[PDB]
Amino acid sequence: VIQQESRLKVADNTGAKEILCIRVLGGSSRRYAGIGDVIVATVKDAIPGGNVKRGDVVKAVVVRTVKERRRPDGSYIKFDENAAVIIKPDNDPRGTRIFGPVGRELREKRFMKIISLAPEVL
Amino acid sequence: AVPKRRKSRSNTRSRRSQWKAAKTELVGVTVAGHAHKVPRRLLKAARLGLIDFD
Amino acid sequence: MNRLDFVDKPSLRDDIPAFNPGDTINVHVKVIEGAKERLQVFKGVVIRRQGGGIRETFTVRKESYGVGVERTFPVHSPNIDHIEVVTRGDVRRAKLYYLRELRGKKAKIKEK
Amino acid sequence: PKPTKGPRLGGSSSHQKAILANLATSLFEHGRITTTEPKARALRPYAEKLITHAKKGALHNRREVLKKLRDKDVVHTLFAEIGPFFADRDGGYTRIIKIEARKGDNAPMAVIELVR
Amino acid sequence: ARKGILGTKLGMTQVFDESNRVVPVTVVKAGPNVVTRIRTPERDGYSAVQLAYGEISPRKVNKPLTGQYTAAGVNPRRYLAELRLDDSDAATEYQVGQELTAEIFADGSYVDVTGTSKGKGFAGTMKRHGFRGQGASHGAQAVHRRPGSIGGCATPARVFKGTRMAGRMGNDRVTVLNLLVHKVDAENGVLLIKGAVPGRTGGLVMVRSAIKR
RNA sequence: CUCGAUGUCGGCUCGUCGCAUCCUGGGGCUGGAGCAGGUCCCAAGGGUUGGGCUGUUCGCCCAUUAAAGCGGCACGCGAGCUGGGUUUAGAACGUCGUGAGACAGUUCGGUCUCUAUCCGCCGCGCGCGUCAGAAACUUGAGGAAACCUGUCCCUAGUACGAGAGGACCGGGACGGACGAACCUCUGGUGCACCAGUUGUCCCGCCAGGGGCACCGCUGGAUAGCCACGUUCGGUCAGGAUAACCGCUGAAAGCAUCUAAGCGGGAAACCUUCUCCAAGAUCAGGUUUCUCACCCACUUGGUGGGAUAAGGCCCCCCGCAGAACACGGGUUCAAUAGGUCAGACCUGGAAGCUCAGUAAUGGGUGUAGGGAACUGGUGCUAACCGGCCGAAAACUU
RNA sequence: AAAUUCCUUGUCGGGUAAGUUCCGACCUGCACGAAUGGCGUAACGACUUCUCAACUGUCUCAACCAUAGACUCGGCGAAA
RNA sequence: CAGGUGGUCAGGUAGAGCAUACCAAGGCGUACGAGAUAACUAUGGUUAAGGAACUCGGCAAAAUGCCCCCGUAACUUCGGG
Ligand SMILES: [Mg+2]
Ligand SMILES: [Mg+2]
Ligand SMILES: [Mg+2]
Ligand SMILES: [Mg+2]
Ligand SMILES: [Mg+2]
Ligand SMILES: [Mg+2]
Ligand SMILES: [Mg+2]
Ligand SMILES: [Mg+2]
Ligand SMILES: [Mg+2]
Ligand SMILES: [Mg+2]
Ligand SMILES: [Mg+2]
Ligand SMILES: [Mg+2]
Ligand SMILES: [Mg+2]
Ligand SMILES: [Mg+2]
Ligand SMILES: [Mg+2]
Ligand SMILES: [Mg+2]
Ligand SMILES: [Mg+2]
Ligand SMILES: [Mg+2]
Ligand SMILES: [Mg+2]
Ligand SMILES: [Mg+2]
Ligand SMILES: [Mg+2]
Ligand SMILES: [Mg+2]
Ligand SMILES: [Mg+2]
Ligand SMILES: [Mg+2]
Ligand SMILES: [Mg+2]
Ligand SMILES: [Mg+2]
Ligand SMILES: [Mg+2]
Ligand SMILES: [Mg+2]
Ligand SMILES: [Mg+2]
Ligand SMILES: [Mg+2]
Ligand SMILES: [Mg+2]
Ligand SMILES: [Mg+2]
Ligand SMILES: [Mg+2]
Ligand SMILES: [Mg+2]
Ligand SMILES: [Mg+2]
Ligand SMILES: [Mg+2]
Ligand SMILES: [Mg+2]
Ligand SMILES: [Mg+2]
Ligand SMILES: [Mg+2]
Ligand SMILES: [Mg+2]
Ligand SMILES: [Mg+2]
Ligand SMILES: [Mg+2]
Ligand SMILES: [Mg+2]
Ligand SMILES: [Mg+2]
Ligand SMILES: [Mg+2]
Ligand SMILES: [Mg+2]
Ligand SMILES: [Mg+2]
Ligand SMILES: [Mg+2]
Ligand SMILES: [Mg+2]
Ligand SMILES: [Mg+2]
Ligand SMILES: [Mg+2]
Ligand SMILES: [Mg+2]
Ligand SMILES: [Mg+2]
Ligand SMILES: [Mg+2]
Ligand SMILES: [Mg+2]
Ligand SMILES: [Mg+2]
Ligand SMILES: [Mg+2]
Ligand SMILES: [Mg+2]
Ligand SMILES: [Mg+2]
Ligand SMILES: [Mg+2]
Ligand SMILES: [Mg+2]
Ligand SMILES: [Mg+2]
Ligand SMILES: [Mg+2]
Ligand SMILES: [Mg+2]
Repeated sequence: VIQQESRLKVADNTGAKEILCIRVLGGSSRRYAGIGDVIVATVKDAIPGGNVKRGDVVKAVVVRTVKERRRPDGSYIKFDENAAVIIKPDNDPRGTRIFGPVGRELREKRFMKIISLAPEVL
Repeated sequence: AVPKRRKSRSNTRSRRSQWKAAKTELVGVTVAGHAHKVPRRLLKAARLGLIDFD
Repeated sequence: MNRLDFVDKPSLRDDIPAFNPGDTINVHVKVIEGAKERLQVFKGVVIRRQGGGIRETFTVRKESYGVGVERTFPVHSPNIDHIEVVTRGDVRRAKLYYLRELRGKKAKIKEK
Repeated sequence: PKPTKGPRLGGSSSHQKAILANLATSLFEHGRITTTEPKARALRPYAEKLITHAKKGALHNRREVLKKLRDKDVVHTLFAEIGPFFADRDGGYTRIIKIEARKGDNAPMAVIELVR
Repeated sequence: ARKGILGTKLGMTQVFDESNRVVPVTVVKAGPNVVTRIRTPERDGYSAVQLAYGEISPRKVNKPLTGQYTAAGVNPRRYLAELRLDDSDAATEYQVGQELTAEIFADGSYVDVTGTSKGKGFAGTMKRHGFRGQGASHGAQAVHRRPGSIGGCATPARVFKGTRMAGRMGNDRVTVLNLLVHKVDAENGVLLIKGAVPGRTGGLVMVRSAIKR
């Protein structure tokens, strides 16, 4: 689970390689950010000469979480790194495709463009 | 903290009287034709002779 | 026996194969994408059993695109269509948590 | 057996294995031990689980008693006398009898003895 | 108007419903009861009904309590509690000696389940009331779990009544409202109730039909 | 008022109160089309975030939110914590002084004592009272706790409007913060559990084990306890009202919510929901059980003795627990321990045998070892027993 | 703009999502200055101060385990 | 009375060692005890996800750690670093 000051790997080709959570949107004094949650972030590392720079304030949906996530069927799911995709203000990604697998909880949070670009959707 | 004032006689005799001994109860034992009194928790060892009646 | 084995007895599923930690297993999961009812295959390595009858779970583990992913299903779950055993394994532990910190070709469980 | 709910005997839990090993050695050697009463409720499931290894009498059960008793002169009398004597008794091999509490600390005392 | 039964918490297990979700249930042996007494407004001032439950040997029940079942024609049970009804068409559906079993609840109904919670002993302030405690470092001399302040200063020179302090937690009468009855099992006398239910495994539990719904 | 001592700024923890109201709730007026507002009136039930900089309060700033309210209580709270700032001794810089030194100038370093007698407060008992002695179930006089809110969809791109934009009123779905119960799942812990392993000493030695090294370290780990986990809650409807809106209607032939009278009216108030409660001294109610002796005196609503129904101590224990209390059990017994068999954890024991020069590997074998959870079994201990404990009458 | 700068969080550049502290500068030096030394400097510091990597119960937000006390029983038995 | 007191002798196995671990010779269990899963305090251990968001301040804790071989920057008073 992701709160403020967590650093996340970035799972798309926007040039950003590592962001840093600031808020967890979705209410007042919200503490944790599961799969399918918008995050205000700050880009702490970036490839030289890209679309984004170091020091930008962007938004991002979380697609991978190390902490286990209960699903309604009784199953669980657990990734091995924390990953986010930078989004536009219409729930569309800034880049053009997604590296690594993404979770199925993006499907009820109406993020349909990120699932269709993903290699594998679990 | 320290005591502010000395207690009266009626206040220090009320607490001190509640420091007392709870007496146990005694039952009857016949050993070797002799009668004694032990508590019931020691009734088996009296019949096994493991109680020195002094 | 337990006190609650007369409740779990109708909810048990027969015809589930006998696997162990260290095996490699295909798991066929029913997935509802809208109103479609397709069937998705999860091929991975069984690392865990936490028993108990109706409450027993297992944990499989694969490596999708350079990212390790685990799924923890219940046994006797009707969202699993059928489990099919692929390859046995030769391990000494029973929980296999050392696979979490080994990447790539160093996670090769022996064959027999 | 059932682990000790509470602070262990003699302080540390390393000391509880030593006290229960030296009381079972002395119980099997003599047949009657006068000790304190909480050290005798603890002894009773620990010595009845060393006669059950002695009643089976195999080599593997002898190698298991020697994990706890460091005295070979009492492992012998456990497999040659105490073992075959209880062969027709399904458990319950010891008896705790409460004695007068001792002077000096009012520590309550009991005797633990084998049944016959 | 308000149905009720007496049972025993047998434990928790899980079960799978019709849309393949997981439902954590709690097995409550809502056993065979017997009525044994009816409270009427012209005799008692209110309206209710007793309920006897649980097998007991007839020598463990003393002579005053044995006589209360003899005027009802019932063999003595262990527990006995009342079901408070309201005084509108009060107690026509109950008779002395009537058997009540577990199938008076239907599937999909909601129940309010009450019992005696588990004893937590003499519990401090960070467990009984959720205090935060002071810090664990930066110089905090021996106050890692202590409350701190409990009042003001010379106005008021007293601690207010109702201040939250340490003491014994648990052993309380707790009602949890609006629990879904998943499956009634008439062969075993077993309700399967979704979710947590107060008490230890084996304790007395009263099950009543809900009003908030 | 305190100098034979009333310890200062901010933070921490825990609060409680007012309303001069930041959000939510109800309304009047509008230079109010709609959407959003401006201002005033009523309203204190709950809510009111995490960071950067500074010793800081103040203040600016970042990112959010339905909102990031203003104040009292020794500018609440150091016998609850902190000691960064300030107000000791060290040292230096600038300025002032011939100098010792000084500076509401700056800078670095600089002991935070106390076993709770009384009142208060959270808990828990013993005693007597409740007109006999006891047991079971209760009514509720009066109190306690709780009270928050968003986004999206439908009604409808309809009402309104030249456009841009965009509803009130009803209905539904999914959340955030908070709280309580709970251990089926996830996850944490695990000091009599299983396994691997290093050094060393002992068991005569090989083999197999053990003591100590933070539980030696490492990998797991059922019960219990738990949150990071599961589940549920704040609801519906009535009564009386605030601002405000009226009906009928005089004094005052009209008019006017008002002087007689009757309605509408909000998260505030009282009920309804959960909980404590007859020490509620007016000490309550419905029931059942015992429903009986004996002796002496000054013949007293008097003292002693022995019982009944019933209870306590002792004993075997508990998921009940600081002591005490509460709950189960006491041979007509499954209470605890053993024992037997499952469940579960661990992961293939020793012995023999085969393969290898050896380290080691395979077979006998889902092996062996093992605790809490379930069920059978009368083997050990629940015993050959003590202490309490029942009634004047009378008036209508 | 300093161990010296009252006005003061001076202004400008760099660093962080946000920098009263920090680094580089300006000179408008309240009140720097050449042995009460001026400005530098490799090495060295349980010094003062600022940032970063790694790391973690310091923290969000706490939970469990053992021990010595606290609590019970027996003995002795103080003090402000 | 947990404090202070100069000099001599000083074995084994592992080890660079008079460190440290376990032992020999030889000493000792050091003088209130028995219990008991309360809160709280002390002294140690472990902790999911996050990793200085704590705080005046990374205080405390955690981490790094040994031998052999490669490799090693600005700067320097040519030693160094
Ligand atoms: Mg298993
Ligand atoms: Mg334990
Ligand atoms: Mg002790
Ligand atoms: Mg040890
Ligand atoms: Mg407890
Ligand atoms: Mg804390
Ligand atoms: Mg101190
Ligand atoms: Mg401390
Ligand atoms: Mg003076
Ligand atoms: Mg004075
Ligand atoms: Mg202060
Ligand atoms: Mg007002
Ligand atoms: Mg208005
Ligand atoms: Mg308020
Ligand atoms: Mg209210
Ligand atoms: Mg205030
Ligand atoms: Mg103050
Ligand atoms: Mg204040
Ligand atoms: Mg004070
Ligand atoms: Mg004071
Ligand atoms: Mg000075
Ligand atoms: Mg001068
Ligand atoms: Mg100190
Ligand atoms: Mg104190
Ligand atoms: Mg009332
Ligand atoms: Mg009162
Ligand atoms: Mg709780
Ligand atoms: Mg369980
Ligand atoms: Mg688990
Ligand atoms: Mg062992
Ligand atoms: Mg050997
Ligand atoms: Mg030794
Ligand atoms: Mg568990
Ligand atoms: Mg209303
Ligand atoms: Mg009640
Ligand atoms: Mg009464
Ligand atoms: Mg009892
Ligand atoms: Mg083998
Ligand atoms: Mg050979
Ligand atoms: Mg067994
Ligand atoms: Mg400076
Ligand atoms: Mg400046
Ligand atoms: Mg500068
Ligand atoms: Mg000058
Ligand atoms: Mg000169
Ligand atoms: Mg000069
Ligand atoms: Mg100089
Ligand atoms: Mg004493
Ligand atoms: Mg000395
Ligand atoms: Mg010296
Ligand atoms: Mg040596
Ligand atoms: Mg040494
Ligand atoms: Mg001494
Ligand atoms: Mg303790
Ligand atoms: Mg952690
Ligand atoms: Mg971790
Ligand atoms: Mg990190
Ligand atoms: Mg850092
Ligand atoms: Mg804090
Ligand atoms: Mg802070
Ligand atoms: Mg900070
Ligand atoms: Mg340090
Ligand atoms: Mg360390
Ligand atoms: Mg350097």
